[PDB]
Amino acid sequence: GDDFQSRILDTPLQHSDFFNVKELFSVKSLFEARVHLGHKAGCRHRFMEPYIFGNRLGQDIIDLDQTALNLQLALNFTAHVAYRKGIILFVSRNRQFSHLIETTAQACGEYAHTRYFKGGLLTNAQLLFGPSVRLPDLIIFLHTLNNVFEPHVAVRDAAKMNIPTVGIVDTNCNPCLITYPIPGNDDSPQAIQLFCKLFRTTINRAKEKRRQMEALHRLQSPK
Amino acid sequence: AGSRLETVGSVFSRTRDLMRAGVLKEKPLWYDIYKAFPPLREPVFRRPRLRYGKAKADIQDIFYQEDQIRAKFFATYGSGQKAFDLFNPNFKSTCQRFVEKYTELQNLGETDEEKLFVETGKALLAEGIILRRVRE
Amino acid sequence: FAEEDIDRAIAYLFPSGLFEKRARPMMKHPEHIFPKQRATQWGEDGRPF
Amino acid sequence: KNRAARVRVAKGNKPVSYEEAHAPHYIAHRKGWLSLHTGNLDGEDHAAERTLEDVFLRKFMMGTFPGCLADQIVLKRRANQVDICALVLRQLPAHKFYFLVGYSETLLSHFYKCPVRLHLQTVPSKVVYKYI
RNA sequence: AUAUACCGCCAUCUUCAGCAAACCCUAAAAAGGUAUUAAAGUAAGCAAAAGAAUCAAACAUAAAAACGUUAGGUCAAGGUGUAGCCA
Ligand SMILES: [K+]
Ligand SMILES: [Mg+2]
Ligand SMILES: [Mg+2]
Ligand SMILES: [Mg+2]
Ligand SMILES: [Mg+2]
Ligand SMILES: [Mg+2]
Ligand SMILES: [Mg+2]
Repeated sequence: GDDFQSRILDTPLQHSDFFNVKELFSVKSLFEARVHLGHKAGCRHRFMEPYIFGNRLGQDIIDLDQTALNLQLALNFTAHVAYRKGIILFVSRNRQFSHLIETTAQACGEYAHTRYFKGGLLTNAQLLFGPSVRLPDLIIFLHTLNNVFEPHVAVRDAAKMNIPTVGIVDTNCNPCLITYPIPGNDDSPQAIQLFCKLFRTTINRAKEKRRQMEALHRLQSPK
Repeated sequence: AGSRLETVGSVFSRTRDLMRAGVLKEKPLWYDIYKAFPPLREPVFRRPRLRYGKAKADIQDIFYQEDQIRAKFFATYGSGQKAFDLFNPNFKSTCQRFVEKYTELQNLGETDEEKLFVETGKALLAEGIILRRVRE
Repeated sequence: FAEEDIDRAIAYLFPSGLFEKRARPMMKHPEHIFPKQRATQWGEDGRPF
Repeated sequence: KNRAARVRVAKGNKPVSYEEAHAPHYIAHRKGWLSLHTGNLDGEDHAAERTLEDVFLRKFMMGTFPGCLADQIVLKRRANQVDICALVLRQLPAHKFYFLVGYSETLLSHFYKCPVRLHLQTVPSKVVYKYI
């Protein structure tokens, strides 16, 4: 009874890669999708210089070795959150990828907000949605900037509500408030398409893993 | 009751502190996960500052040794009349073949850059590549 | 018995001569009087639908 | 500005009833008449006497049920019968209401020389149409 | 006696378009809070609008018109605070 619930929720945290997210991606796979391409040196943010491999003739290059480490942590965290039945909200304001990100969220079983973000959505949610509205347990920022080249309002507002954020941060982005930054290209369709696939497979695996874990432990109770 | 102070500490440190005080009675579901698999860096606020005086960034300009050869090829012959295909991961351009042959001759032991530049042109001419020495 | 018969019966049993018809007695199906979709947009767990 | 029978706006904390909310120009449109007799119909007499009886009957009911009236009373005259329909709060014990009905009926039947009946609908508390 | 204590019932701007409250946000706020290919504002009230009346329909006409402004008018419609008269 109590042991079974403890087994479902406490066993996954005893393994470094319980969901085996390492196999989903590789440095070569990230390099095919152009995840190492950054903005020009003029557009560089000071807090991104740790993640930049160098400047290839004006174009900053993003170290895909750090990206693999950071992406591993971000995908693992996104899986445990999905495993525990937490709410995940995908957030972006890039209009080229608005439909793709809404289709990804629907496939995963999660939520997407690709439209204009209303002031107070998270800090004043009760007024907007209702008295007992449950806020997201994790926000994945495929894009952390709005269309005026400023931080998306939900980056600061998610920190105010103590919501962890998994965000894709490029050379011009500010990762300081992103809990799990993933340094990489956010503009190329092939880069965004790869990230959307990784987040969707990871979330579906964790949800499937929970179902199987529940059946095994549940079956043991009669058996 | 919470700590909507996103400039002091981090989401995890503020959640740890609120529970110690006695205000937050139930752990968030993401808390235990963060404790077991934290991020590499703590997500704490920092005000971006500008550099002044003689402070400079530390970004290495990416220049391989082939670039010395490639620069000469573009100055002497320009870009190959064949168009670059940047979708083929194993594409070999006319310039990259020039640099592959130039390297082979240099392995043999030729020490003169002038010798390696004119000999490579002759070898590619035998291959049939159309190299136009366009000064224009 | 239908919606039309209901409205006719209510008009006989509760004759009102108020000019505005929104202010007259009504026994309509709840779908009409109430707004169509004020229902909860999430379940017991709190996950939106 | 018109000040007649208009419960003016406060700051959203004043509980007005349906009758109080509507100004005089909504009579016969959204709200009806509290008294119904035949004395103001065309070619009918004794409007003055029916109106005077109404004024008294309202002051009598307020004093006889002090603080126990949730809304204005409704007076209905049919033939020589008078019927008083009052919404009354459930403050007083039940047996006390039976006393005031027996008293107020007999007293007003010997004062106006008509059969008078009192109809009381008890509410748990005043019904609020809107907060203005 | 006091409309310069008021209620009640009104005039005036006026068929002018505003008045008031609950939240949220700011490297602090003396204040401010908009961008639609959207950048912090949101969600409810009162007025306007709509609706109803002039017994088809429209238009028109009435009605409606908040908060304030003029210590505006009215102690003599009635009621009433304070002061005054009681052979
Ligand atoms: K006055
Ligand atoms: Mg970018
Ligand atoms: Mg005055
Ligand atoms: Mg005067
Ligand atoms: Mg009309
Ligand atoms: Mg109107
Ligand atoms: Mg004066």
